[PDB]
Amino acid sequence: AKRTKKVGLTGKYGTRYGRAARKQLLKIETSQKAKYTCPFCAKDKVRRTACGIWTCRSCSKTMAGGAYSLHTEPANAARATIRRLRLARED
Amino acid sequence: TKKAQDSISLTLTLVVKSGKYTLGTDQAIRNIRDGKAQLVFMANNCPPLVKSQVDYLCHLSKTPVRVFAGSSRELGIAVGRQFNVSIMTILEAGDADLTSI
Amino acid sequence: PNTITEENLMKMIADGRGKKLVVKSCKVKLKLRTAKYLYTLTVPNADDAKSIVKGCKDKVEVQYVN
Amino acid sequence: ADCRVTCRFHSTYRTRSKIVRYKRTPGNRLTSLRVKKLPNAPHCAETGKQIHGIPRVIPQHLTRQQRKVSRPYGGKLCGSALRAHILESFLNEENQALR
Amino acid sequence: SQPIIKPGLVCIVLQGRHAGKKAVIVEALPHNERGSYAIVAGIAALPRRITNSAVCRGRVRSFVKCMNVNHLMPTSCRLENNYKDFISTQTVADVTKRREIIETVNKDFQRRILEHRDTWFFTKLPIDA
Amino acid sequence: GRRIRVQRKGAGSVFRAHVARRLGAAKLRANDFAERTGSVRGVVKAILHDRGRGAPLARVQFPNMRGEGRVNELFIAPEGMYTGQEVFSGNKATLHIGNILPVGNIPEGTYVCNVEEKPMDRGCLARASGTYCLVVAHNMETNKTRIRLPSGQKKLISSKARAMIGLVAGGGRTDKPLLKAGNAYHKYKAKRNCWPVVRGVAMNPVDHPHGGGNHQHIGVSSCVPRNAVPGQKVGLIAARRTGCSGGKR
RNA sequence: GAAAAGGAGUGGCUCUGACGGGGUCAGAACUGGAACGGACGCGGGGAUCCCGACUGUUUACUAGAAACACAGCGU
RNA sequence: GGGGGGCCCGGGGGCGGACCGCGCGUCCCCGGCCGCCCCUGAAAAGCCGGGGGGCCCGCGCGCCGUACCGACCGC
RNA sequence: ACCGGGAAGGGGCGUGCCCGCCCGUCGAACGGGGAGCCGGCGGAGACUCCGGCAGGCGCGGGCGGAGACGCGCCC
Ligand SMILES: [K+]
Ligand SMILES: [K+]
Ligand SMILES: [K+]
Ligand SMILES: [K+]
Ligand SMILES: [K+]
Ligand SMILES: [K+]
Ligand SMILES: [K+]
Ligand SMILES: [K+]
Ligand SMILES: [K+]
Ligand SMILES: [K+]
Ligand SMILES: [K+]
Ligand SMILES: [K+]
Ligand SMILES: [K+]
Ligand SMILES: [K+]
Ligand SMILES: [K+]
Ligand SMILES: [K+]
Ligand SMILES: [K+]
Ligand SMILES: [K+]
Ligand SMILES: [K+]
Ligand SMILES: [K+]
Ligand SMILES: [K+]
Ligand SMILES: [Mg+2]
Ligand SMILES: [Mg+2]
Ligand SMILES: [Mg+2]
Ligand SMILES: [Mg+2]
Ligand SMILES: [Mg+2]
Ligand SMILES: [Mg+2]
Ligand SMILES: [Mg+2]
Ligand SMILES: [Mg+2]
Ligand SMILES: [Mg+2]
Ligand SMILES: [Mg+2]
Repeated sequence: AKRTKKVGLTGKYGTRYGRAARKQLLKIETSQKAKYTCPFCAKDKVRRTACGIWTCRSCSKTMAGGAYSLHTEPANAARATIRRLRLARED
Repeated sequence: TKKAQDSISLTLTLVVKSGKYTLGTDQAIRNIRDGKAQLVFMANNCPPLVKSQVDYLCHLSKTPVRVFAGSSRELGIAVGRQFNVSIMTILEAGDADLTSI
Repeated sequence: PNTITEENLMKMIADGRGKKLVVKSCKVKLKLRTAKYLYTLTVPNADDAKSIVKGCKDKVEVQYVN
Repeated sequence: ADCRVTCRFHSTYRTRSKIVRYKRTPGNRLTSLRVKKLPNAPHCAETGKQIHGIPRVIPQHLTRQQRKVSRPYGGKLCGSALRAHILESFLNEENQALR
Repeated sequence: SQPIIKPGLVCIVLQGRHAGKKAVIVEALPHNERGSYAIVAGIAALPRRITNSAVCRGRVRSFVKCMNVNHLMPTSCRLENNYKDFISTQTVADVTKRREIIETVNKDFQRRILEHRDTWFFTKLPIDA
Repeated sequence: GRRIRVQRKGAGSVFRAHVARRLGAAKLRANDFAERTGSVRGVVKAILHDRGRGAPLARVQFPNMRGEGRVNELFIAPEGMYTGQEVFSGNKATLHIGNILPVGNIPEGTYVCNVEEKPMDRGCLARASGTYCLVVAHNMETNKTRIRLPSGQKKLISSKARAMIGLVAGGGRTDKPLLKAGNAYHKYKAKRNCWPVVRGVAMNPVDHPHGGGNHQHIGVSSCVPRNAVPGQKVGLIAARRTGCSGGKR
């Protein structure tokens, strides 16, 4: 049976710190506890180990990523633009 | 393209209903060295040392080897499993033609 | 300290590696004092007879019972 | 009865190398006996896993035969790491030359 | 298309005391319980450097074993021989033969090297720079 | 008065950085003969957390070019780098995340990080987590390259200054609120003795130019000029304007 | 908010049931100045107004606060 | 998975050194996991392995501390 | 007196060759560290004495396995 109605994982904070902060943490903290997909394993076993550092619990590969998620949207676009610039260098 | 893949899909299903095959790298090596493999099919994230070995073993046996255009999860989906499949080896085409390749 | 099989016991004696032997009555305990370890063998009194006759004359024997 | 004991070491500050256990002596007495730290055994240079066959004893106290494994890279690589080095070496020679 | 584990093929050893050393397939045993095996002869030590300034230096050491084929990596390279003429089961718990069998493979590998034959077989594979 | 807080920090002792258990200084690979005429190959060994730093670091092993053995480097990690990866350094390296190339060989539009402002200095720009520089244009006749710094300023550098392709990993770090005084205590315990902060108006006049008064208040304008002397240069230094307003573009 | 506020039961003895040798939990008869957390240990409660959001810090030896700090916000 | 094996495991047993059972807990150390961090939790002597190349019996172990005490600081 | 790398900075041996970039036998009686247990004796000492049983560091008189794995040195 569902135990809370809105606060979710921020129920650990009680009545403290105000509504705007707890709203931000629910989104941030859900993201950093998530399981992501090994770009190599192809299995859903990547977990954060420190800010910026992500390890597959199956591959055992270690990767550099975002602070609170595996891939950031700026880095996705950068990788996409860099790839097109290389292929254009090919005659 | 679009006509091309709907044949690759059609053949990949034909083998798994009528015709032998195996899923996995260790079953694929033991068959290629014995000359039972009519085809070998790999995923595009197949580990790089393992892929090098499969191609070398293939050229010695003259076993054709292609590359499926999706992750090891797509290959699992394509032949109808819930688990990732790095290598698929077809032993008898049965009702598939295999010309699609 | 360690225990020993009977055949190894005479060879240590046969090479003058023992310093003193003690016979203990309780099954009889034979204790041999080498440079490194004390060795102990347990035999019935029937068996210890022959072993002691084989006893190296250069190897001091003592007895003990109470 | 009263089974309390006094400290065995030079000082009583209970650091990680000053841990004892308790034991009853043949004169009916409760004695203290130091509990040594147990060193790890060697780990693989490529994977960081324990190397098989070596006991967790400092190698000064193990005979030469006890400190080794009987394979190329015996105590350096974990067996799987050797097989992967062998394949990489052989196959790159097959691709840097003759196509 | 075609089987490749045939007598005369050269393999690289992958596990055991002789990992990373070359060998030949004397015989391709049938398949039953326990899997798939082959009688294999190979070099254990190669001779050392010999300056002009030597019988004790330049000898060869051979091994003849039954090996699992999942522990072998074959090659293109090839090596003709006659070693099947005296290697069937005299190498199978027949210890008395098995010692002397190794002795007559030292001689051939010794003979081959002086003629400068099969250079790719008698050269060492470099590992792990 | 007495010496104020900003005057005491220059002397060292309790205000020196907390460098114990740090991995070392992070730099590009030194430019040498082989890199100038070609390219050198390294392999990513680990991805490591450094004390006091937001972005992670990478340990990369290169072969010794003047002897036998290996050489170990410490790089700031671009996002997407992974253990066991092969990187390249030199004039002939290709365009992949992680590679080190002269900025003159990099096409316009590319994201780069850890950029040298003069050749061979081993990298000093866009090093913090999430940052990058852009390559704007090449001027071939003068051998200069134009880049855009993370502040939005523009700058001209040599075309033989080197860069690493990609952007710095750890991005988004500042978007999580510190909730508690305790989370701020743990952050600055790894850097410097700079926290907590006592306000100047909360002090007595002997301690600060803002101190004293029967109400807490500054008393004069808090815009001080550029040529004010040490001990006097508090508040807002040489401000072009003040206040909160929009309309900036 | 909340132990909100408020209620009821609680000993001794003779027994019964449940859990896979072990304590606990549940129930009943009988009995005692109309007693039972029998010593010991152990919140009084509620309706409001002012100040500071909160945990934290301080005038060692007359000031513990509404003062300082703080996350957040801005220049 | 199932069948058969290898290695580690500060521990237990039997023989040496030399009375018999059964239980609930408590403390201490160890194990495999799981959780947490804008915090990621010393260094070196010393000792050992790998790759490549070149090639049983005797004797001894120096220097310094070691009694006692809350007998200490507050005249 | 205070401050400091930019200095032709030392070793192995056996002549004679060869190798070499540049401090500290300062700083912990809780961190690291080769190896100790039982019994007994005295007015006052004991992991130190005596008896017994050990441990550490020194000095002198190429094979087996299918495999995981099992069974002198110098740079
Ligand atoms: K002053
Ligand atoms: K002053
Ligand atoms: K001043
Ligand atoms: K001051
Ligand atoms: K100072
Ligand atoms: K402070
Ligand atoms: K403040
Ligand atoms: K003031
Ligand atoms: K009752
Ligand atoms: K206050
Ligand atoms: K509290
Ligand atoms: K006061
Ligand atoms: K006060
Ligand atoms: K108070
Ligand atoms: K105050
Ligand atoms: K090695
Ligand atoms: K003493
Ligand atoms: K001076
Ligand atoms: K020190
Ligand atoms: K200390
Ligand atoms: K010490
Ligand atoms: Mg004041
Ligand atoms: Mg003033
Ligand atoms: Mg308050
Ligand atoms: Mg308070
Ligand atoms: Mg006071
Ligand atoms: Mg007071
Ligand atoms: Mg004393
Ligand atoms: Mg010292
Ligand atoms: Mg110590
Ligand atoms: Mg005393």
